[PDB]
Amino acid sequence: ALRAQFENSNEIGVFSNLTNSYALVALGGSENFYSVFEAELGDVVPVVHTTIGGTRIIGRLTCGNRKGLLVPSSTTDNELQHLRNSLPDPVKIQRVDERLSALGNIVACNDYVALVHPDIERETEEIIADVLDVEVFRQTVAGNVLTGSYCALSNQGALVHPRTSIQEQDELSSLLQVPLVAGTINRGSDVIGAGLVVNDWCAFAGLDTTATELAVCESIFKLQD
Amino acid sequence: TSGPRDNNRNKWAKKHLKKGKRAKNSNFSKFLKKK
Amino acid sequence: ASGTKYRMTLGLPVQAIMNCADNSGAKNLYIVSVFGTGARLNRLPAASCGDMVLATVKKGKPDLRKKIMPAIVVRQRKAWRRKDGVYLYFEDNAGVIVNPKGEMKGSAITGPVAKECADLWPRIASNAGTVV
Amino acid sequence: AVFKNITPIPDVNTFLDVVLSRTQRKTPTVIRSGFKISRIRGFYGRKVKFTQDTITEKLDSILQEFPKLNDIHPFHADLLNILYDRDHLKIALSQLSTAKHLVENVARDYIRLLKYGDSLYRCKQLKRAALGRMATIIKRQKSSLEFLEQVRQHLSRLPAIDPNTRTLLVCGYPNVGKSSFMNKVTRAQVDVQPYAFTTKSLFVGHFDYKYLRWQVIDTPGINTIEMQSITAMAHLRSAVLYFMDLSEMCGYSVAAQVKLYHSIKPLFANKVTILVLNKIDAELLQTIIDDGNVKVVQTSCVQDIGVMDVRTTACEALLAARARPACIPDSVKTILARDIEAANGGAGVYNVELRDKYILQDPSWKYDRMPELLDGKNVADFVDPEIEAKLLALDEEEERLER
Amino acid sequence: PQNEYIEESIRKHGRRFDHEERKRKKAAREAHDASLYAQKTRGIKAKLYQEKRRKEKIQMKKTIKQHEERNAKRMITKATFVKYERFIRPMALRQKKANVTHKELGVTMQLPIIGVKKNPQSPTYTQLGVLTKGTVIEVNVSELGKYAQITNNPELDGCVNALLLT
Amino acid sequence: MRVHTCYFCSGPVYPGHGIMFVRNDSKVFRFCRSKCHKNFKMKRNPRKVAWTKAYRKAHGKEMVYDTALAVTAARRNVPVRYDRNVIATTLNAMKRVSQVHAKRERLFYKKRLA
Amino acid sequence: HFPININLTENGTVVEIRNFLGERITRVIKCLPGVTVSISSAVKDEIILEGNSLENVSQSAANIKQICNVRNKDIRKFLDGIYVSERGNIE
Amino acid sequence: HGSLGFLPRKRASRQRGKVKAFPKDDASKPVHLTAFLGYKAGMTHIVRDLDRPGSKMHKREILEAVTVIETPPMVVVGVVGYVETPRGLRSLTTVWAEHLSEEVKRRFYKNWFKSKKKAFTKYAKKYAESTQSINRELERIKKYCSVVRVLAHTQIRKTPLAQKKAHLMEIQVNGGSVADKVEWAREHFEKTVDIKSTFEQNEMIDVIGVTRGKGNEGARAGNAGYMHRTQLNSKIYRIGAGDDAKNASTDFDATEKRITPMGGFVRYGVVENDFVMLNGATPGPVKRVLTLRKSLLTHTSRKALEPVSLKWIDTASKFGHGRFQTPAEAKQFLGTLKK
RNA sequence: GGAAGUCGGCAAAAUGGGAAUUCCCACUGUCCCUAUCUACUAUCUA
RNA sequence: GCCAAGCGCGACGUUGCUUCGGCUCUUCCUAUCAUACCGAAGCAGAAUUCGGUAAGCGU
RNA sequence: AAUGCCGCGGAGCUAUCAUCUGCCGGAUAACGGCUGAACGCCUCUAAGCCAGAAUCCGUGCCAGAAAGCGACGAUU
RNA sequence: AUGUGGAACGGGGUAUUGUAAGCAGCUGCUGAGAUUAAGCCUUUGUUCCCAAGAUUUG
Repeated sequence: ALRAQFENSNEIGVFSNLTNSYALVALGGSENFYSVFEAELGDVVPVVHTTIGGTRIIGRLTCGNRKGLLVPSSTTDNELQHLRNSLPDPVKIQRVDERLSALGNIVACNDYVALVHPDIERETEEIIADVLDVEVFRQTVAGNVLTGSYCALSNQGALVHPRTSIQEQDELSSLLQVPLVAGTINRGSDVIGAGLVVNDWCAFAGLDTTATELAVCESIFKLQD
Repeated sequence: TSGPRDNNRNKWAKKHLKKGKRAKNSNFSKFLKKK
Repeated sequence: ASGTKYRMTLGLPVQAIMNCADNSGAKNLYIVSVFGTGARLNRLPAASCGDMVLATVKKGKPDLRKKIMPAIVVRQRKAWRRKDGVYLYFEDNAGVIVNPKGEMKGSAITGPVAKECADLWPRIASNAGTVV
Repeated sequence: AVFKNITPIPDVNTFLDVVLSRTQRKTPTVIRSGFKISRIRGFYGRKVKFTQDTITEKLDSILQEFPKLNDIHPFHADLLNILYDRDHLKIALSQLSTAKHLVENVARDYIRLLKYGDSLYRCKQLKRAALGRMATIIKRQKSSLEFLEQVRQHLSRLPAIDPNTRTLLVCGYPNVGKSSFMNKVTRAQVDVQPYAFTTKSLFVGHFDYKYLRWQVIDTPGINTIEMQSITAMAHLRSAVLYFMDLSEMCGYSVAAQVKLYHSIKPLFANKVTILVLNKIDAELLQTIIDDGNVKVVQTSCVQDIGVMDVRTTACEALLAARARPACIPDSVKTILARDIEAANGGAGVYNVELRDKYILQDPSWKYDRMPELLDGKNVADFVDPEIEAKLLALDEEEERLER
Repeated sequence: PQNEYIEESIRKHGRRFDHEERKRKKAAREAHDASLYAQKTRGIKAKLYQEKRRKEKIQMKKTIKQHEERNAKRMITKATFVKYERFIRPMALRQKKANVTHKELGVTMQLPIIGVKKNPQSPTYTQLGVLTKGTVIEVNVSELGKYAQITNNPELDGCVNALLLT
Repeated sequence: MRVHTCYFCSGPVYPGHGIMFVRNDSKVFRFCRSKCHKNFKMKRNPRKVAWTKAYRKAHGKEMVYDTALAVTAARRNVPVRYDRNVIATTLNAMKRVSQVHAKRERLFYKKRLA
Repeated sequence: HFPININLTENGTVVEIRNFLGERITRVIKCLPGVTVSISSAVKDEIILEGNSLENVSQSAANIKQICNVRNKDIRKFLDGIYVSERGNIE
Repeated sequence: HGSLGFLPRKRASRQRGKVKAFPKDDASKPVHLTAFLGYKAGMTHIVRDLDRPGSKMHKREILEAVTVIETPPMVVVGVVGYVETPRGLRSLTTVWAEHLSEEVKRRFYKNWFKSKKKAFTKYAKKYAESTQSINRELERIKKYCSVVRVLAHTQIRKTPLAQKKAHLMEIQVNGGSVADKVEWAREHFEKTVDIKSTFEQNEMIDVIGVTRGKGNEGARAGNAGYMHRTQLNSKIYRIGAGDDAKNASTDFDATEKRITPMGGFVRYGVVENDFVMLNGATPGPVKRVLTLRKSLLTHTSRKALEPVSLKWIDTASKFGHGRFQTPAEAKQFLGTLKK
């Protein structure tokens, strides 16, 4: 796990998106944030200096995994084409005409199993299954419909609200077929998806994340070795 | 913050002028001038 | 606040009652003061999308009411021009209850989220469902 | 107390000069005799009230800035009493409070007297009398200002110890190597000199161990310095790390050091005690070991060995007392942009080009743009990879239809 | 930091390279600085320097002298003490406690005003108990009753300061 | 750079021109002019308004469809790799489609007049 | 903490000072006529100003010192700066 | 009240905005002009990529309103030499070209129709018979005068304006020695200087002119309008060519089209000659003569230095609510009309 | 936006309403912050 | 009161307790709240305190 | 049908309800110094000289003397 | 004071409104018709107009 910060904002998950085959970073801002991701993933997966819908919240506006990526319908055509040139061919890119454009905020997906918004459209779910090639579950995280923001989901670990019950924790972990931990990030910031981005071999947390939280995510994610 | 008549700011404006900034401007004039 | 905010048309002056868009239980927000108002003579302070103002919960839970405390406007009735040139206006004047740090007291919001508000406040964008 | 934040307290003459200068520069200073008696009385009253407000505000700020000894923590209160004679400090604060009340009472009487002002000379005499009486009161409370200024400077320079968190007290024989161990363990580097009780005041050093913050607080060798060390160890949730000179190079015999440790055991009670044998490489010890609480850890002061082991043991004692596979790439298993941008134009002056970071087959294609919309139709949104063959097949179909 | 942290850095890093010479230059040129100040300055701040410098000269002259010796509407507008009361005696101007200095003892003790003996301005003012210069008033002397004559202007001074008739 | 279609007039909406309106259902209405925007505000039905494209479509006054050159345009949500020759062919394809679409624009009007 | 980088141009009549207190502003000073600036290799971080006019040389030293001035910082603790060490003759 | 830097508050004495300050003359720079005269046709709005480092909208599209001024090439008909005196600059002498067109000659008469067209007849005669006097005057200019200003008049005939008087003005010839300026002026007599030679689309110029009169208005009342203004820091977004049909067409748009909006500019007509597109507004209404000058001081701000790459230039009918850039695609969308 | 105007819902629009001068609801160019139109006045001429 | 350089006073020091009233407006003054720059202080940094120049610009 | 009523409505006007633009040189005050006497030392000052405030004066912008002026064109 | 001259109209472009009268069986002729410079653009269209009166000026 690494501590990174976008400008003076510790919610690197909002301003950037991380997957197991590519990295997404904002556009036109501080070059330090892009360099931080490049130093850890430049020689592994391509990093795309892009913006969505003319916004710096691409992390919470876009949802996708190592195979495919989804952007809201409000994404401009020039932004859509720029993503395709930067991203490699084996990474599918698809637009989503959804009532909730915050795909990253409403869907928490790993490479294999995805948890989506309870009110997500059927057509959106079909597109997710087609492009992401993942099993789509329509449930909620800690009683809050924004699964993509209140749950940080990876292949070997997941993080949710600290307020979830033990039985809800165990049910979610069993459904997600992954170990899961109820905790907080960024010294009490309960929005783990906004304050934490993790791939299958590396994790990136906000600069305000406590050492205890950093030790916890490293242990559950088993990325020490 | 100081205004446009700030003596230190006028010093810094000269330092921009005494480099390629005014330069880029000179040959840019020379191009259309030799046209 | 993160990043500079472009100027946009003001349509939420003081003395305005506006709809409260989160799930914290508040219903009506009453604007009392606006942050970042200069000394303009005989000018009513006004609010726009993404601007933080002192709001009082008119309707909602008795406990969170009686707190003149900052609220971020998320939807504005008055038409405003984005720098791309297009004009936008929302049917309702919607705001979100937020702490001075920049984190929404509620857990979820209802209705579309103005993009200018979303980029300004990362926590709001994190808690946003539909950013239009 | 340690929070400081108290505004500087000037001398009696300086305080009077500031008050008078503020009064003259703020209140109007032109009252001609031609003005009505009510205007003359009002002008004198405003000047008297403004001077009273300035004096009262300065006194109130000093009183509020001064920490409350009674409300402070027992360790802070004891340290303040030992180092600054809390009884004298309380007396000085009471004297200033009495002076502030006297000044306010004098101002009220003068304002009431000026309410019935008869002539400009009478008003001027009354206003001058009020200011002089206030100045005399401030000048009378002179030594208190100097005492408060010295107290404020000492409080500001005092360490910001945190007894609530886990701490490791380092007290014992002077120059027993505890300061050297604390300096090595923490970022703080307490000066070590051959003079006895060189570190007169306590030095606190924060350290991290097993994701826990420990405040290593060094104390003077056991005087005012010794009294401060005893007071700090009296009320502080911490583990004692008494250092006994095994080599006796510090100038105190092993029996003397153990006797001092046994005497100080009353303060070390209900805490994890460590009988660190300093200068190991360089009877009483048996009794200390037999005490049970005292852990025997050898730390070679001359060889600088064993300090880490002692710190780890002390920290442990204090803690005891208180199908989803990963597609990890081979490269992951096995100039930066920020440097490039800074060398190119710097932050905010260089334009990063996204064309270079593209997977286009031809570099010319990546560097060349394409028409977004043409003839009212978006070429970007209506040009497909199969359009190359589609257009040719379409043209043939149109030709066949025409023929 | 802790305690004398600049001193530790001064001990461990040193004082400013030219601090000694700059302080020497400042002291040397202070004479020209003071002289230029005394002529350039105007207004109150000049007058404060006028009075302060005169005081310094006087003390400096004495110190050398000791050094040589060592080598070798109907109302009353005046302060009063309490038909016949036709005029009004305001409470604020009315005063009950007298600061009277003893002559032989040379001490100032604050005594209650027993009464007014005689006001030289007017026997009507005497009857009204008007406190003015020359007015002799009786005060209790048990803690030291005896009369005392007012040696100031109470209505101008704000305090009734007198001398005992002893 | 997308030239959108007005909701009401179904006409070409260019940058700057007209207004964009977002509904609580996140659905976006783009209007080419004030006349169309106000007509949406009084909620008049486009097919029932005499001058709208929707009226001219579902009243027999305009063609159901034209597969001119077997393809005219489509909303492509899958981005395509750039190719100079492909971007060339579509541009020639676009004018050929427009010319043929113009050709049917004339015969059909002759058919309706007949 | 921060090394002070000094560059000499046209035999030293202009001295460019960079990385003072970590600041990114390049302080450029042009010496008075008749003054040449050199960096002596005998002693590290040492600048030699030799010339004919004592007025020009001493003024050049004063200008360089005043340019590298500490502002808003405790001079008691911040010792950063450039100061004249010796004043003598070439022979 | 407003700024006292404009308190004269009176009608401008001049219809054409007079240049009051010229850029400082430099001998090192070779010889070049510093000002040009155009006619305000109107404005449109465009979409441009925002290549502004550090800006919130870096690498994004923005909509900018841009004023279009038609600038047909001017004819250099004469030269003026200026001598520095302890009382200011003095016009020592003036030399005109042999042939002056009817456009500039109309400037010398209030009633050109009743006139005998006698202007410059003897000057033309003396020029043809003996050039020694012309050579002598030119030698005086290059020997005594320190400043050289060419007399240039706009070819208003090309513009779609009923006015037939040419706006003759002076342009300071900055660069090189006084002799070099004199040589440049002599070689350019009777010739045309195109605005492409003066401006190169990547400099931010000062546009000066008389604001539109707002009539009488009611700090005392009086005239509020028709005043001489000097807008600073106005970037040339595009110097189009009248002959080229790709002038309005960008590289991201293709769609061969002309800058003139469909139906023509409102109350100006159609632009057929070289035009200049400037960011933002300019003083004065349409069909008013506008003077453009090089910036007196070098300001190398990031906005003043960034390049411009146009994407799409709106040419919809500004009359009414235009919604069709060219009649071709207007016919393509609209069902075929009975006409 | 909706009484933030002013000592104040004066005048308008609402229809004004409800409840005990006050409160609630509604309403409006009173106000932010003015803008546009019309006739007359005003102007010049006999 | 004690001293008390000095010329019986006697300076600085020292003892003694103690109708008016306010909106807009125009300018102007600096006896400056902010903005700009300096000086001092246990001023580490940050936030200050005090003191200068200063009415350009706001309040 | 005193402009009967309603919807839309160009053109014009208009809106921080819309959009553009808003500049450079020296000279100083406080203050920091350089050389340097007075006063065989010393000293920012006396004669001299640098650094230095949103200050000052210019530049730029607005007006143009309706009793300031220049060059040029043609000549009843 | 005879010209890419000017003015009246007229055509076209362009805009606004919303499918006209009339005919036939809500539909079609009909996004037709009306208005369009009055401070919109353009004109190889038609017709007409002017190669003057008065005043002052060395």
